[PDB]
Amino acid sequence: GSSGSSGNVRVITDENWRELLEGDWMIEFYAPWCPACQNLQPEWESFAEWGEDLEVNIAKVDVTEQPGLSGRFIINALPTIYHCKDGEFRRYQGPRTKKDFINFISDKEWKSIEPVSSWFSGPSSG
Repeated sequence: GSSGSSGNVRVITDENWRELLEGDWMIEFYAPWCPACQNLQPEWESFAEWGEDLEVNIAKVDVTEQPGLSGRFIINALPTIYHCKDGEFRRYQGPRTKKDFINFISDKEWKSIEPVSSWFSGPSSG
């Protein structure tokens, strides 16, 4: 299952999300109609390069084909990167540059970042 390696960047869907609740996962909400995104497009690709190398998965979400995910996180500003470590989500606070990224991972700088506690998807009480 998913043995082969297809594109360093994984494509998370309204169902794959679950996976994000396992191990480390780097997500980045981008948009095709958004200019800034076009600039990150490359910055992200270059990152995913050493991603798996530093023991960190990298995925990408589409705010045009995935209307659900967009809400599951309530993304208003873009682009926007989210660090998911064993369920613990942490908003990215950097220039979003290949270099920076590395540290954020290797230097686990994420530790010095306040996570988010607004995820209750799954066990619904109704």
